[PDB]
Amino acid sequence: AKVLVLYYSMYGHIETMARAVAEGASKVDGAEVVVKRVPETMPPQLFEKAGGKTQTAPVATPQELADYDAIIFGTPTRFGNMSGQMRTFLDQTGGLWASGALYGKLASVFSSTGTGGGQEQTITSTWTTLAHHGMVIVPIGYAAQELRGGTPYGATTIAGGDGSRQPSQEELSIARYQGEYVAGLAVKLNG
Amino acid sequence: AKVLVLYYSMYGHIETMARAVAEGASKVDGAEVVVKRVPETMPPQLFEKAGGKTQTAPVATPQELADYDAIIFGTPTRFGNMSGQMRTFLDQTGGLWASGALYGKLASVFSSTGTGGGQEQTITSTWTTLAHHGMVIVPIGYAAQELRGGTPYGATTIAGGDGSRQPSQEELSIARYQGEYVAGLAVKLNG
Amino acid sequence: AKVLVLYYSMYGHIETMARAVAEGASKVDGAEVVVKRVPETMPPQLFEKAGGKTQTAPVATPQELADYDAIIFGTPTRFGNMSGQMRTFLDQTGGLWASGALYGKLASVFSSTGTGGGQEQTITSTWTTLAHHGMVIVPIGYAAQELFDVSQVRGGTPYGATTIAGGDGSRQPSQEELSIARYQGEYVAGLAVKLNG
Amino acid sequence: AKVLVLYYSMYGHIETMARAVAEGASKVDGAEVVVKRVPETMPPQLFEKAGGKTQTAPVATPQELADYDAIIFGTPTRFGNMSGQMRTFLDQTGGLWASGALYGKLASVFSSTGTGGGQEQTITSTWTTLAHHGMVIVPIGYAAQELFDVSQVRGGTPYGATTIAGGDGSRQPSQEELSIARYQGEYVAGLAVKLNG
Ligand SMILES: Cc1cc2nc3c(=O)[nH]c(=O)nc-3n(C[C@H](O)[C@H](O)[C@H](O)COP(=O)(O)O)c2cc1C
Ligand SMILES: Cc1cc2nc3c(=O)[nH]c(=O)nc-3n(C[C@H](O)[C@H](O)[C@H](O)COP(=O)(O)O)c2cc1C
Ligand SMILES: Cc1cc2nc3c(=O)[nH]c(=O)nc-3n(C[C@H](O)[C@H](O)[C@H](O)COP(=O)(O)O)c2cc1C
Ligand SMILES: Cc1cc2nc3c(=O)[nH]c(=O)nc-3n(C[C@H](O)[C@H](O)[C@H](O)COP(=O)(O)O)c2cc1C
Repeated sequence: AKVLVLYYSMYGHIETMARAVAEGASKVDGAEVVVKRVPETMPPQLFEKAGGKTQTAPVATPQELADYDAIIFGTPTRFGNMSGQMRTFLDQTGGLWASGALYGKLASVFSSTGTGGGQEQTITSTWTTLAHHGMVIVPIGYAAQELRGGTPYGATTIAGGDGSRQPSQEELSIARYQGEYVAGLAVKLNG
Repeated sequence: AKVLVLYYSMYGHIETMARAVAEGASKVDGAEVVVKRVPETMPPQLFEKAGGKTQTAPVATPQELADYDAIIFGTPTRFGNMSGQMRTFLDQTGGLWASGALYGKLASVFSSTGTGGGQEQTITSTWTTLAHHGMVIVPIGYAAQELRGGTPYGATTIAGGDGSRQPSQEELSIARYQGEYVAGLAVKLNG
Repeated sequence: AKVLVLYYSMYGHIETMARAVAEGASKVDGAEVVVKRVPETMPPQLFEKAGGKTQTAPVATPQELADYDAIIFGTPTRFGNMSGQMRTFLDQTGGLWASGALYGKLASVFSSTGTGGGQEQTITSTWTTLAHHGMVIVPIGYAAQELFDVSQVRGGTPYGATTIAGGDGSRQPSQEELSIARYQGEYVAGLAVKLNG
Repeated sequence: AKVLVLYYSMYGHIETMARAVAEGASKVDGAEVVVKRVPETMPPQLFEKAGGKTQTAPVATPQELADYDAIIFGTPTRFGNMSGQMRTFLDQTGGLWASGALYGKLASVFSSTGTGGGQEQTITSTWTTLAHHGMVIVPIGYAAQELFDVSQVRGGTPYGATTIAGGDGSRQPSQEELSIARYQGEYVAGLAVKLNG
């Protein structure tokens, strides 16, 4: 019943993706969905230098993850890993891990890429962390709406080597599906 | 409600593990559990030459996987992958994949190792295949009963470089937990 | 100096990719390259029924992998893993493992998919087995533009060369795809010479 | 010839491991080794409150990684990933990536855990980023017994050297663990010389 869409975005691609995930999740009667971001780690100075898109979403604390029934994580792909910002935030969940707060909760991952390559590694290396927390891992498989560079691991979008490309209509429907699919799963379990 | 413990074992370590998984799963009111093995791929001649332990369990077909609500896969670790026997069997599930038979079903993995190393890679590379089938992936986290070389990814046992070592009492309780944990999850969903 | 291109192919895509790899490798003077295949596992009646492709390259034995300075492994992606044929074959390298026969030799991997998903996992999950053998792992990263024999080749495949078969299987490797394969072969054969030489 | 041991450590385990690696590397004549650390990310008031360990090695910049023939990366396992400190640092190598600055250089990885789970994933998920940089990846496999400077060292860590901190963090690297670390350094410094030389 409570679903968190937790994301990191520097140039907006994941932020756009996270809105679509939230929309899908919101289609499920039962699901109370909220979107939050992980803190930006770079000082506003270095962020604006690199051309970053200022993020508006409320900043989540590591501790509040425990309140949710499902968490849908969004990260850009950073050389086949989650972002340093998402990795920093997850590194502050050691107290929750020790308590077993996240144990058995639903987890699912979405990503974005630029030139190309690494999106599958980003998603599956994120799963690893969720597994240490004892979270149930939800891939999208081949549903979805309905597939280019898609993966069964989770919704993705291509930004281009430029970062100019915006998520396509089909990438958004996949992202919506993902939110809706895990939300229904969370309601089935929570309900 | 229907739970399959599907395993490959050459020298018995996984077979022993699979019995423990099945026992745990059988503790859940709701769960109809059955143990089956994947076919041995090597001709009986090469099997007996290598010192193999003849497996008794009924041989599963690739097609019957669809009948189950949760599938718990057991494989030895073979240089950080599932065994060639398990990989061969899973390669015959292309018709099910195309049909989406396994989609959204529960999947969970247990393993064994010898000298040491690779068990985490075995489990997480198996997850990959389950994700392509659209299966919900269930790691054990840090429950379990209650941990040596344990992993949150799934139950494991150490056989030694000799292969003489038998699963410990604690490795069996972890394996039982895993069966019981996913079985309760399958009943929660199926019920 | 001795470079083995070792592959598995059901429908011929990896085969074509393997030939590309070997052609690239042959560009390196003092690199002696051979292309071999792992045994088909399914009975030939079932394989031909499946429309499987019959192939010319010699069937490799596990023991002979000891004989090479570099091995470039080719496998179709099978649900984000190597094929069962390749996995069965590598499951027979236990004796090589015990003796350290493959230790410190160069390894590199290329693959093929129907529709793209899982290629990255196939390659990295193959690297794992190579690391158990203590092989040195050669990713292709995003190489210098001008090292590719076909101009405007795009990045997006850092783990190794890949190709798209189509959901159909009817698609064959593009010159862009085969150029990256050729590059991979030339790059690792160059390294094997620099090392062995 | 130039070998960088680049590490992150909160409580000193990777630091000790890094020194072991560098000691092993120094055995290779013509290998010039430096040990540096990635910047700590948490404010020093919070870091000291946490009982974090203050360290002597110089803080590395992303740009200077271009300057080395081999980089041996050290990170504690953090839920089966590298640390956020290491991930933040590598997230700043985008310019090096664009220029191909790290292309074809040797890379290798070592780690540390509290209770063992996830060490394998930390290393292989670090290899991914190195492959994006087109670095050649050096696993340690299960090396020849007699190459280790401490006798009855056991296999079971093919991806790279690891150590156990205890659930407590109070455990320090055993001589058995540090021997494998030393070996890793000596092995990759040997390769870097053979390549660079
Ligand atoms: C250091 C860093 C690493 C990157 N690694 C990759 C990569 O591995 N593959 C890729 O296609 N794009 C890569 N990119 C591009 C980002 O994935 C792309 O800009 C991102 O998906 C944009 O998402 P965002 O708008 O939400 O920030 C990288 C960018 C940076 C800054
Ligand atoms: C080819 C092959 C590969 C192996 N790879 C590993 C390995 O990566 N790590 C390990 O600890 N043991 C390895 N071993 C040992 C097996 O994992 C061990 O014997 C197995 O867990 C026994 O399970 P079983 O009795 O169910 O066959 C390997 C054995 C073979 C035959
Ligand atoms: C059981 C099996 C699993 C497969 N899994 C995938 C998949 O993970 N992703 C994908 O794009 N294609 C998948 N395919 C398509 C194959 O990758 C395709 O047949 C292969 O690349 C053809 O190469 P080849 O002609 O050398 O055999 C699968 C095919 C089979 C037989
Ligand atoms: C947020 C975080 C996540 C951790 N995850 C794991 C884990 O995945 N497995 C494990 O055995 N230890 C884990 N630990 C323990 C660390 O691996 C341990 O603190 C580290 O190895 C110490 O090395 P260092 O002194 O160089 O920092 C974690 C610690 C923290 C801070």
